[PDB]
Amino acid sequence: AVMAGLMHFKKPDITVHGEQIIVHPVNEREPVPLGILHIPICVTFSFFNPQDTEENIKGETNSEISIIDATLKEELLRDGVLTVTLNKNREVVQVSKAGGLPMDALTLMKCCHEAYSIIEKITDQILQLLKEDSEKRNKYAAMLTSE
Amino acid sequence: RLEIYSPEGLRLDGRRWNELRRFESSINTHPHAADGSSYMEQGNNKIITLVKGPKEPRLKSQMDTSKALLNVSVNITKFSKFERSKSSHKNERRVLEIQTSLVRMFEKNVMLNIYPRTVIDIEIHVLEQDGGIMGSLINGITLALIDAGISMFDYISGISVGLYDTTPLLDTNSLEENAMSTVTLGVVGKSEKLSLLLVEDKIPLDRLENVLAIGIAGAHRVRDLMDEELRKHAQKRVSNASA
Amino acid sequence: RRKRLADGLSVTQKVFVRSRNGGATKIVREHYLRSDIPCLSRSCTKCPQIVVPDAQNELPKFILSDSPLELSAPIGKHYVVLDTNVVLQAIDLLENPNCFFDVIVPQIVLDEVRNKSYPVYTRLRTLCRDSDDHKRFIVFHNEFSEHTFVERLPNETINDRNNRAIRKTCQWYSEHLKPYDINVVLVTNDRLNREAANIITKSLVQYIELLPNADDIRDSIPQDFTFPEYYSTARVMGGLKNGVLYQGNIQISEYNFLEGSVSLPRFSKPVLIVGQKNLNRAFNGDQVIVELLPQSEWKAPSSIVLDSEHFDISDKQRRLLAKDAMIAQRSKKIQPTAKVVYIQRRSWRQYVGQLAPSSVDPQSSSTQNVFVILMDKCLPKVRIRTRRAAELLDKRIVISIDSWPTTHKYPLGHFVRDLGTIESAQAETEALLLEHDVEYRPFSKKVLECLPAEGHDWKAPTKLDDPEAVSKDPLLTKRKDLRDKLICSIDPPGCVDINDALHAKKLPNGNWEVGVHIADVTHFVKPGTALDAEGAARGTSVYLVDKRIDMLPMLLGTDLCSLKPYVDRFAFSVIWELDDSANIVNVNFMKSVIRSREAFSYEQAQLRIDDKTQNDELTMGMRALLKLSVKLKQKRLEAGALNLASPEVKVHMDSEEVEIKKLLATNSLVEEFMLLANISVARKIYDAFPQTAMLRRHAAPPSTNFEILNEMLNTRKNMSISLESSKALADSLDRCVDPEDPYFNTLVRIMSTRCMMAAQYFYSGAYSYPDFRHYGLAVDIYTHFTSPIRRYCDVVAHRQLAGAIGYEPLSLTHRDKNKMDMICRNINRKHRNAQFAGRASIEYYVGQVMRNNESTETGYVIKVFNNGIVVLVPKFGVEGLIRLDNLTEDPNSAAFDEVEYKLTFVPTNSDKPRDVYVFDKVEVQVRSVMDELLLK
RNA sequence: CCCCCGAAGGGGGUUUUUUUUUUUUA
Ligand code: NA
Ligand code: NA
Ligand code: NA
Ligand SMILES: [Zn+2]
Repeated sequence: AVMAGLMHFKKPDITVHGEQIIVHPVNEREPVPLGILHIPICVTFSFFNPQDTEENIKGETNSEISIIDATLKEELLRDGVLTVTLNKNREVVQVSKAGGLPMDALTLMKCCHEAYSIIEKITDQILQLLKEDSEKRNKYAAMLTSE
Repeated sequence: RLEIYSPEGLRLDGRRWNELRRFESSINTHPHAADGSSYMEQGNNKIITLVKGPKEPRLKSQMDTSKALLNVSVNITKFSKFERSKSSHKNERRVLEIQTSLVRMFEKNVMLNIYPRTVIDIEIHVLEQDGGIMGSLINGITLALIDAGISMFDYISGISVGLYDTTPLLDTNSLEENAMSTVTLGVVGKSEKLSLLLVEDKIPLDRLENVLAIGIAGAHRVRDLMDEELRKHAQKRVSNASA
Repeated sequence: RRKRLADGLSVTQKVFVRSRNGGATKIVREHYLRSDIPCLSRSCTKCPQIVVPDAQNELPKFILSDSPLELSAPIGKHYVVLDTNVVLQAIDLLENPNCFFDVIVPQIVLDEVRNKSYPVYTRLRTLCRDSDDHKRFIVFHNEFSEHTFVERLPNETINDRNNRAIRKTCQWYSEHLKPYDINVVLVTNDRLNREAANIITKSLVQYIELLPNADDIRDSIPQDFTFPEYYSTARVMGGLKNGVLYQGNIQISEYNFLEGSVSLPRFSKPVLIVGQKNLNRAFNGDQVIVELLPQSEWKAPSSIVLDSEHFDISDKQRRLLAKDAMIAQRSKKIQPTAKVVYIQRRSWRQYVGQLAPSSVDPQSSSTQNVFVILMDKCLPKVRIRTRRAAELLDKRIVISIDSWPTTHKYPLGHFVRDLGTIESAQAETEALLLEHDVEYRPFSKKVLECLPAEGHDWKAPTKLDDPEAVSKDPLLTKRKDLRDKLICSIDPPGCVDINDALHAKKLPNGNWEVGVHIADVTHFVKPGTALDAEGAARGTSVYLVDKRIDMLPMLLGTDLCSLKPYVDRFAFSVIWELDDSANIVNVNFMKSVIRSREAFSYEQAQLRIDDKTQNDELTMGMRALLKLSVKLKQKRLEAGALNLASPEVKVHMDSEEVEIKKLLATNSLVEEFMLLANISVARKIYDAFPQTAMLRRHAAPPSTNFEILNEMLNTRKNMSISLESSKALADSLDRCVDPEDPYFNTLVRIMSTRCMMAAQYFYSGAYSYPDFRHYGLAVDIYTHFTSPIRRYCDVVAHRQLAGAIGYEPLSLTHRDKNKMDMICRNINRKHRNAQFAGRASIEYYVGQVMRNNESTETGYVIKVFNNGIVVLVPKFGVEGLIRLDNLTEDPNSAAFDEVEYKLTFVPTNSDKPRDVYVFDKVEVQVRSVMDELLLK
């Protein structure tokens, strides 16, 4: 929501004469968008322990279950939670595993990569929907200039 | 800009890429102030950790009939850095995030369920700071909790690893933490399983796994150190108590 | 106190006090001591065992020679331990191939040198990095070794501690290498040691004299006229805070080395600085601080040609003097002047020159003082001490400038290297490349290892679905197959590296499909690699008249990346859908695989196009591209473009000529689509990365550069140019036509372009969007994309275009503004230097041809002075300076009319008054005598 | 369900600053 909003947002054009600035309503000058450098997207993995805690701490054959984008019913019953933020530059923007059920490192890595697979789709979707919005706005203007 | 990593493979402090800072710990340092306690030095990091409990809940709220309540208080003193901070840190969102992180870390390690209707208060004072402070907090908590005789499944070793270009640097100090992205790890015992995984700045995905690899290893060493202290402190205070 | 640790390790606490401006802050750090620091000697047996691998799992190479240079007793088997000062003063001798073969560089020395001079530190690090059989430089971390680490005593300055640390380093070295008998010589100039319980301590000159080849290198070491001494730091900063003084970089006049100027922010024109004293030992390009002179000493811009060879109070009133300076700068002939009072920064690179015959004495066997005349005619002559004067007499040499005291009329310097006899191809070429700091050394093996292991045996995969080829390259699936396209390349006859290739085919829409295909260099060069580093350092390929200095190794440029015909080659392809009016209705950017059907020359392509017997589909596509290019160019002309093709001249005598490129329609054909490509790519990559897009802009010039020229014009030709808009200047240029001389117009366009500002590379975040505009091309945005083999800008733009289309995630190094800033400044400097080098080489060679072969050429007087004229031979695009002595006998009688731009003189060969105006068509001839361009 | 009694009753779940434009190019 925050990213799509920031990319959709436009501040009014302005110009500056020393001490003073001149701010414009839409009729005066067109608004200009903000400077977006990259598009960070978060994916949240939920971890469930199917067996006992003893198996998690000192047991082989890790049975720890991981799911993506848990519902409220799932979120209320989870034993662990990881949030990974990535962008289309294959950058790990951030990672947060603030405690919870101990998970094997390799599993967490796999989570990161699958998350990337998802943020590709989501990013392309955001860009697409944005451009469609702008195009529809333009075509509306074209419908307004001539009845 | 300066040689964070020289071609010779040395750092500013004179360490190599895979070497921990000086790590020393002391147990039962405040017997009159808390049930468990630890004083810890990691590099220039100096931390006092106090564990009070298990004890009767202050309020007759905050009482859980099935398990103990675990609270963590992190006091970052104004004199921990070179430049004194005119502002307190106690209610900063960073500190709250750290506190909740440590709590949710040791909720899954400490057997709270065998201490129902009790409260375990963890009181931490960071006397001196020099980067990698999160892992230090983790280690201090582990030591102090073990000193308190409070049951837990295993050690939790905290460590930090920076990423300079292609090469990862183990246990970063303050200068290294700046001008570099760092990963903090909370590793359970000798396992490969992570209690904590913290990345707060941008890192190339394809190089993240490698950073973890050394990190875990480092953490293991840290465990071996903490362990090594405890046993000694045990061996000393179980022999002298005899006769 | 220090603590011992687990594995031969230790720790202490380095405590000190940092003094940031206006404050005090005590700093505490942990200093670890070690027992595994290698001496890096091939003779040592103990150290290779205790050594440990780095982060790459690598055991540091022991490179110091088992048998070093051996001297006379009490010195045998010696290594050299340097001091900071010795490095700072003799850095250029430390680089000399025939001395200092085995040198130990202590860590603390490295740090000191770094603190006092970063470039010298970079050169020293370069020495330690490129160590081989010829030269061996190592770095020893004496500070991290417990064996050598000394701790600071109370009440002792940092210097004593540093030198005691170097001393302890030398001591440990002697004690460590003595079982083999390797001694160490601490070379220093600072009176370090009062006899204590030792080490060989010799100064620089002393160590030089103990050498076998002393006479060769003895003079490669730094050593009532009175300049006003520079102001103090407190005085100049105080003067800057009060607005009394002004800082900026000084540019010396092109034809007068004693007239300079400084660009100032609020001043309309750059403030003049005239005379030796006012210049005050400043050099061209130096960053200086200047003070405004009284109106009493304001001067008109000099009309004199002067060479180093031909040259023997109240504050309020000061700022109001700045006011008067501005207001007189706008409207007065006599411009306000200034004087330099402090040098903030100094170029002082190595300078190529030649000894002046006047100052030498062949008879004298003893050391003597001689003068060297530098190639750069904006610089003074330098004083050198030597005994090899009679040997260096007619040889191009390299010198270094050490200092310029107030007592000396000229700067003091020392000899560095002999490049060869004058008028030697090798000597003049190397001198030329050195004068413009062009890297011409061969690529290192670390670079050659970045090349594909296949080599020339590299092939583009036949089928792209090949599980093997995709196993080696996943991104290959996005690569589009355009091998069905009839693609051809058009280039000069001497061409070897093909960057561009074009195609055109008709669409059922009635529209045109036009493909511009560029060498996919990105696929071979990767960020971080040594190849990309050397390719980044070399901003572009430098093109001399005989030789070409490549940016990338040949294998890439001559073969793998080049769009050679008849073979499959990878490319980055810009495909267009055009209207018949050549308006863009569609555009796509795809990485592709192609196969060029033909590699045409310009006149080959033109011939084939005009040839009506050939009607093959390829030829049809070429004709299409032609007419489309014509339409594009018309649209750009109406847009207000100011494009001007300069004469391209190359030679190739090939044994023991001056071929001239002709103007053909195919030139336009290629040019227009290259432009289109660069534009589209610019827009796309800017849309992708709006902050770090690799772009190229051309700023609009102030009216000054132009109305000196305009002044000349309507003074003599009764013509003018409008500077209001690009199109204004364009059509006002179209107005400028002489009836009896059809070529004059193009000349006007040449000088006009010379008035314009320099174009520059930049990342998009550094400027606002309306500053992206390219004033010359009359477009809002532009970059370079079409030539990645020979420019690094195209490489960056290629990577960013790859990132734009989702083919591959853009490198971090092109997403960080600082690194890109460094890159842009570097490629700007390298581009400019390449241009200068090219022009210089052309001038030299053309001069040599006109001299060897008695030849008459046409020329145009483009500048007039009272003691010389500067003419332009147009067919070479070459300008030259004719001196009055040379131009005429009896120069004292000659008259200079500044308003009419006229020089009246009597020609030497036989007399009759001759008036020479600016813009005059003259006949030029070349004969070279000494004590040279000439007028026919 | 634990607690007594004896053979059922009573009580209890916890309210950082290491120091001259452009294009193709041997
Ligand atoms: Na652990
Ligand atoms: Na280790
Ligand atoms: Na080569
Ligand atoms: Zn040794």
